[PDB]
Amino acid sequence: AQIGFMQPHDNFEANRGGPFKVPVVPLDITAGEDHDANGAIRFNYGKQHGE
Amino acid sequence: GGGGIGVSTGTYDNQTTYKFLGDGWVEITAHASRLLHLGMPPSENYCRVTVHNNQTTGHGTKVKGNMAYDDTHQQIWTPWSLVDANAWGVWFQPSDWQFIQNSMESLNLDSLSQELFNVVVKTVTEQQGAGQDAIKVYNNDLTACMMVALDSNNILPYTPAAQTSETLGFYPWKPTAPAPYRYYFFMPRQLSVTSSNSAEGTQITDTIGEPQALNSQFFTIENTLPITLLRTGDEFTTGTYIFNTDPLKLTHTWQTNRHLGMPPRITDLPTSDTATASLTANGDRFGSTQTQNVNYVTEALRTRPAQIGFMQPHDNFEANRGGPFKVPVVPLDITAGEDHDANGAIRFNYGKQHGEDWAKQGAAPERYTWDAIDSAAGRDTARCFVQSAPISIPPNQNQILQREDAIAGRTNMHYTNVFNSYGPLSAFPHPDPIYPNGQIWDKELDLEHKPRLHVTAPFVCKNNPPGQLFVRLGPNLTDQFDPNSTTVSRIVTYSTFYWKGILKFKAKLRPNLTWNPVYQATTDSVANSYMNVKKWLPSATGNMHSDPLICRPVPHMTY
Amino acid sequence: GGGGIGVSTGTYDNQTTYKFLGDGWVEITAHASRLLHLGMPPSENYCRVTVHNNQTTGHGTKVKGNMAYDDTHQQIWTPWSLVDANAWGVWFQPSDWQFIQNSMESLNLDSLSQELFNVVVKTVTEQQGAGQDAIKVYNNDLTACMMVALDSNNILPYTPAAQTSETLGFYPWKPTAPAPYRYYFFMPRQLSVTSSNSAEGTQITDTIGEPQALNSQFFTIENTLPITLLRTGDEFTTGTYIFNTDPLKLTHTWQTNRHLGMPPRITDLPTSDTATASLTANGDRFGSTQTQNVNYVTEALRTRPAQIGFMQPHDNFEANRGGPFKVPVVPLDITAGEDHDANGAIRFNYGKQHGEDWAKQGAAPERYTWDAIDSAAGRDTARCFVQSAPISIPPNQNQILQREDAIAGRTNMHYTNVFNSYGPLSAFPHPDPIYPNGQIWDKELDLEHKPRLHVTAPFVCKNNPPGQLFVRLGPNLTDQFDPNSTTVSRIVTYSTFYWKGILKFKAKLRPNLTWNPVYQATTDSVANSYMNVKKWLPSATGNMHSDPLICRPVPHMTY
Amino acid sequence: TNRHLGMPPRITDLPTSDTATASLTANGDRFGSTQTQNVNYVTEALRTRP
Amino acid sequence: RPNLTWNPVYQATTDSVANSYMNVKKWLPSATGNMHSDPLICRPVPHMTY
Amino acid sequence: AGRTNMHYTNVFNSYGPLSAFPHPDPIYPNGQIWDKELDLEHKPRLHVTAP
Amino acid sequence: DWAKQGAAPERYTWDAIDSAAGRDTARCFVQSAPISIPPNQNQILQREDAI
Repeated sequence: AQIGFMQPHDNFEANRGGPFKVPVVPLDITAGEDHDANGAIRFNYGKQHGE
Repeated sequence: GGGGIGVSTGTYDNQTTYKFLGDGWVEITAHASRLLHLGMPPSENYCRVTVHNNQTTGHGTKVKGNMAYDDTHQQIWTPWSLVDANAWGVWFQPSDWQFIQNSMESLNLDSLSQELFNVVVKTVTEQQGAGQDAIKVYNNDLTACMMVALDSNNILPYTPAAQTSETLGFYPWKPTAPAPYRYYFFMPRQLSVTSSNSAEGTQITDTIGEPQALNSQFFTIENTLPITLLRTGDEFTTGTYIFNTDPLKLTHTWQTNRHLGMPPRITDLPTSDTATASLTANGDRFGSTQTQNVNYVTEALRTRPAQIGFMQPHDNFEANRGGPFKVPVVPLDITAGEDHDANGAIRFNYGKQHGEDWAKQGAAPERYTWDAIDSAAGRDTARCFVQSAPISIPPNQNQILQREDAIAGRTNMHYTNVFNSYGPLSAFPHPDPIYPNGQIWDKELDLEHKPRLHVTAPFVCKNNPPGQLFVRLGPNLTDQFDPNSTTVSRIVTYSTFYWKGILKFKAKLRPNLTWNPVYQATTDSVANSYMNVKKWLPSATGNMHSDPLICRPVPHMTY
Repeated sequence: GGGGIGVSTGTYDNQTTYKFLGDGWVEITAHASRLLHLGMPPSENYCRVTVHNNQTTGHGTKVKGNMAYDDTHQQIWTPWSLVDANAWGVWFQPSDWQFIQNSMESLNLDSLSQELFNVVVKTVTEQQGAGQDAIKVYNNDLTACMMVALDSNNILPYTPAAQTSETLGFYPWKPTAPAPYRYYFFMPRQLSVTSSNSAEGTQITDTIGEPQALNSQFFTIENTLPITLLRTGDEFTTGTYIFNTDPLKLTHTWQTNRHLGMPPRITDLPTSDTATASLTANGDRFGSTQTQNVNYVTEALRTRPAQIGFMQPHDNFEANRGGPFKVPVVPLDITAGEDHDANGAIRFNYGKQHGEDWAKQGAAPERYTWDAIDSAAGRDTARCFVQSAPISIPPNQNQILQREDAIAGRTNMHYTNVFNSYGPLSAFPHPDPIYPNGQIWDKELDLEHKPRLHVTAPFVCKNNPPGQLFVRLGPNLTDQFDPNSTTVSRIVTYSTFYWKGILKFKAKLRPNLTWNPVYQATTDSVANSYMNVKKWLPSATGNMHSDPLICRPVPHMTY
Repeated sequence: TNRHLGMPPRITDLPTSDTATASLTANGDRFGSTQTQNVNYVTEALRTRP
Repeated sequence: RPNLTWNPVYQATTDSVANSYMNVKKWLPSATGNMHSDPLICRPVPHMTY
Repeated sequence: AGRTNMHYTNVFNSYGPLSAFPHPDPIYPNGQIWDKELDLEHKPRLHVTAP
Repeated sequence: DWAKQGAAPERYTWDAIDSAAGRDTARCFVQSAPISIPPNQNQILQREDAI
């Protein structure tokens, strides 16, 4: 079988509600360090939450 | 006592009953009864028939670019006819559909039973009067029979008549006819791909093949099915079929990926009713995105649980041993861009029996385009775009791919044509039930990997579909008969009979939790309005017409 | 309740069912239902009718050498007609036959039952219109009857319709007709033997005699059988007949006398794949022969357990009080020499009802030559020879008798024509079942010494055959009737009715013990191939044709 | 294939000879459903399939 | 398998034709005992999808 | 389409019947533990934001 | 085949017996919406076109 798969990036689809980036299954960025391709998550938080 | 020519073998019931069981559950029993007509087949033979549109002119397939006009196929033509009740308009009044759409959250199939009764066979005789005007005489043939076959095991190719608009009529007081039964037969079909700009020296390959041993299946009703013979006192019953199917939502979803989850916090409330609130600067704002190149969070870049709707290739034509065909498309919201082919809007063609206006003249059928009621899962293609990683906001022209861009140097080809965004994260609603003209249920393809849904019907039977019901008139033979001759002489004969059927449903009344009033399906008195009641009322001369009614008027919350 | 003109008295079932009982045993129930037609006899009398072909020219029997054209006989012509279901093509689809031939080692008859139902009698009336064109009017005669007689005791001469190709049609959706019943009546028949070289002064004795007291038997249906009268609400059943018969092998034998027993030992194995091994010199080799004059053993001279196949006289014409007839021949492999008459290949002639191509034009029937599937028991006549004892190897011309030698000074006469090698050691397989056109079962001759087999059918009934089923329309009389007059005036009348029958079989699935794959009966897509599927499929206009299918594709080991 | 699914279109008449090819009701007049709305006709290639 | 068709069905069979892929000589030993086994067709009989 | 930085890998979707991949990784401290399922007839195989 | 000589292995290409689900690629094409029949060269994408 196929382990992992290619994913469109950075895909922006639009509906009656405006443009949005299509989410991406988080996967290994490998050696090429491809984040958007493999869906690395970048989150932003304050001191209450561990800043 | 038990039988005779002068007693009726069944009752005419076309009324729809509502049984309210409690806890909001509704048993809906739809009775439908129709006067059915039958006539002798043009031939008593099984015929293996080819259609080939190599006309070199007009719409023919030897003209460059007409690939999508291909009708080429081959079929087994049978003397048998098909009684097919599967459409919504058979089973409900326009008001019944309204009451279910407004008051019910969900709907599901329960059971089906069918009957044939009061068979009448007549023969036609010429009678010669003065003035060289022959009048027809109509005589009961009391001993004549009608042949009836039910396929319970679904041995025969499954052949829904709703897709050709051949189902029983939608008007209970109008006589109707069964459809002549036919099924595809494998034929090799090869057709080249050309455009109207193709070179003049180009030769189009348009070819059909000979029957193939590995693919050839010829079935006959007589060898595969038990056949009942109905004389005028005889009656036929299919028994009761039990549906095993998934319930159908009578509500639609409005939420897109922009509408999922926690909205961002507004800094302050608006100052006036015309004012617009602001958010914490995107550089300072909490949240998560899957684009790391930029250090900010925006409503468009926020990570969402999943993908609502997906992009679909259009208009995709794939070819096999059987010729070119357009790949079907999941019906979805055409949105604001009014993208039909992209989102798979269905356009169906039908006649007066099925709700075309009777006052309308000409051979042209009534045409209607059904757009999905769902406003969540569609895709506006002009507003879609793709950017390169690492994401650069704003992108330059080389860093973005947008619909005006030409694929393979073809002006009107855009990546959105070949782009398939379907994946593990895609989530969308089921196809919408279409009234009157839509197919209620459908057979499941027999393959190891089955599709998630069918485009053409809301309900798919989990094991075996209801059996198809076949009828024909037998040969009525004259005194001159040679069994070794090819040409039979037979008496002119036709029959009429009554079909009744009973279709049961499980419905559940909808909850009302909103403050604001809800969108409902209503008729109006406004002139030229689509919902003007004059359309659902008879005319002066009795002309009827029934137009598609909205379904799923009430929204529900996706998440 | 129990009867009436408006109810059906039976059901149409023509489907074939397979019941797998376990341990490889299969119950095969073949249902067959056919719309049957009947019409008034040309005469209501029993007629004693003579055919005499003394035409002096053409094919007549007063021409020298035309002895084998003799049709001369005498028959009782009866007003009754015969419903005869005995042929293979009545009971099976071409695919059913394939599945039995590929998957089954053996087959045997179990039971037979028959029914007649939905009798419809109509009268024809002339109706005079303008233009001197009379149109026919078709009216139900509700009180008219059809006469039905079953002979369970087999009093009447047994008259298989498969041999004249008069059985019911092979196509379930095509109307068919019963055969008019007739039986031979003893007449003296004397015909001289001449050749085309016979002297001009030669007088041919061609003579028929008067009825003979010792041999005369005239039977009538009415005096010998109970007769049921069927009106339109009446139904008729034969009950269930039970076959007592020997099973039939669905496999064929390849082993000749050269293939029996221990092969001789090879000295060494071959050196290469193209090499041929050698045996110990025949003078030194162990073994036994029945020729003592020579002191050596060869594969041809080895003593074998028995004789597989035997020589048969051909073409033998024996004469009795009833005229010349060709002696039948056990069907056997025509081998490589393609010797048909020697090995008894059967050539049968049939019409479109029975599987001639419907597209074919002309009065000429379809002709087919059936060769036995067995490759063991045949006899290549050109390769046969006889040598004198004490055996001299090599023989001179006087010590050997070979096929080119002329018997009685007649160039084309050879000893193989008159040579009968049948004896206590002869062993051969049973005649092969022929589909569709072959006869399934047959009556046993009533004589004290019975033949080992019949040529024309696989199954012979051990005690009594299934009863023959007779039908006729009675006289429909006008108002003018004189019982003392010879000329009756009667109403033009015909009937239609449905015949159904149920034929059960015991089959057993075949063992598979070989390494190599086995020969199977398969259709192919190759153009002009005999097995091309296009032959078993309908045409564009609905033309069908069914051609003989191979039987016994799988070999088994004789010894 | 997808061309072989469902109800075939009705032939106007049966073929005249075994070499003849039957015709269908003109695609502009023919009943059926497609997912391409820009054109007002139904063809075997454009028919909606399950 | 059930047999419901009128026409005969495609079967997997060996043949005697020279150079044919299904020629029995391939499934038989040679003079020196050489064997070879080649892929055999599977699924010769069709069934109806829909 | 003659766009220097656009590559087929941007629009390429290899997902198919043969694709096999693990579930999204639980993120501590900041990750969401559980999530509601979307109410739709065809549901996604996973959510990106929660295990 | 045992009679065969050399170190080269036996090679065989298995084609699926299924005649339903395949895809003839030269005969496949994509057209632009709104569909124009017949398309001009810019309104159709066919296999001879270069990506």
